[PDB]
Amino acid sequence: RKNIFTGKRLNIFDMSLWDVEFAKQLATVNEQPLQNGFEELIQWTKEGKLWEFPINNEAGFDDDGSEFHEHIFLEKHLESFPKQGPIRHFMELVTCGLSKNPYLSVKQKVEHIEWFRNYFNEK
Amino acid sequence: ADERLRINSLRVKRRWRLSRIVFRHLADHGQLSGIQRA
Amino acid sequence: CTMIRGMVKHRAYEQALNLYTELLNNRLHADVYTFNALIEATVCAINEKFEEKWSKILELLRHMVAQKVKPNLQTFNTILKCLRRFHVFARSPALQVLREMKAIGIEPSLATYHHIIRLFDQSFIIYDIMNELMGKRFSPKDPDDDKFFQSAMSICSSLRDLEL
Amino acid sequence: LHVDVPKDLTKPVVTISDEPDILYKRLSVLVKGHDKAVLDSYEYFAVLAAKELGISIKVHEPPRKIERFTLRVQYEMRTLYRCLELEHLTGSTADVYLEYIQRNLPEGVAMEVTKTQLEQLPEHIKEPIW
Repeated sequence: RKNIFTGKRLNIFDMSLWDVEFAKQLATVNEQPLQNGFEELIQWTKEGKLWEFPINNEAGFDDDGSEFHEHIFLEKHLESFPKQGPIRHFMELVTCGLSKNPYLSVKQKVEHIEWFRNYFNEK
Repeated sequence: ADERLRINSLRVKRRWRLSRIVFRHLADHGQLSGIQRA
Repeated sequence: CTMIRGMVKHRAYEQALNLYTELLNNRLHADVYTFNALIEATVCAINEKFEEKWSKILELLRHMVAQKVKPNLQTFNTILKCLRRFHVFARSPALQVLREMKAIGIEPSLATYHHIIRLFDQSFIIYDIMNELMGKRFSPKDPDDDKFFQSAMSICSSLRDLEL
Repeated sequence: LHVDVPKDLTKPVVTISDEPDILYKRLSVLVKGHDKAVLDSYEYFAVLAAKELGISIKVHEPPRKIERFTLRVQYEMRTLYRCLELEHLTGSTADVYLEYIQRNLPEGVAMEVTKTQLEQLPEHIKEPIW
């Protein structure tokens, strides 16, 4: 007349690929077919096939964690160029043009500046 | 693209990407979205 | 450890026991999963009666505590699955295993109740199991968990109880 | 389901963070379509959802646009509009409402959501530098 969780016990205690496959076959015990459309949408969202809502038009894009000062102030890369000549004028204009380019990353702008540096160095 | 631009700086139904005949064929069938002939 | 687990998986039980013996001879320690595999091998060894096999399981468990290795859910589930093979003689040991597993602080899984129910269905323990499990939400912990409900339903068919 | 019903259901976990919520003065949802009936049905849907979620909504119809082009064989494209201004809604309410109505956006209809967040002056601008 007593519940099965009371009685004699052992009393002996007191308080790689193997793991990967173990977890994979744990995944199976709760592997049932989709039961309706909402579950299908949830499954695809978890898989990442579906867009996130509300739509963020810049989702998955962070521009390498760049800051605005790295895009708008690009004149620090013109230090190795002439400081008061006509090349200074042309490069100031070029960096003004690059700083107003929203389609380019900072890396592309700096490599443009470096190409100009190299071309003038050869000449 | 960048290389050719740098030197330069110092100095038909293409709207839908279809052949002009084909665009008529598609649009007559109603296939294109919102292209209603008037 | 991996060599023992491999041999047990591919049914080289005697070889697994031997490699465990040179494992001990090398003063090396075995992990939990290897102890589960050795339990499987001990029960699957041929030509031994229930009492000797049960004593050997207890001896492996004594070695496991001697090596400071703590059991997990898989150890007790393996013990119960192994123990299913010994029909009526195994019922009181099965209760003792479940009570020990509860006492140590390991929570029961669906596979545990599945194995116990299938051991006894060969029957009022199902009422106690349901009384414990009513209202509880489960998570995947053992490969045999999915086999619980089926087995439980079979019991409800054999006892002819609709409320259960 | 007359007898077999789910006994309990997993409500999703919505935790009340400590970070203060965004505040939107206005939220203009301009929906564009080739069909006026789809836009009317979507207007009914969005308005009903807005009334039930407590959001204040006002609807109007911006003027239709026409793109006419000849290849003689002449083709035409219609763009009809419906603008839904929500007012005085917080960040979470706006986000959930937008998720709902954008997941339920009918075929061939695009959306342009303009959000006007309310913010305070930066502390740098409260007084001049000395």
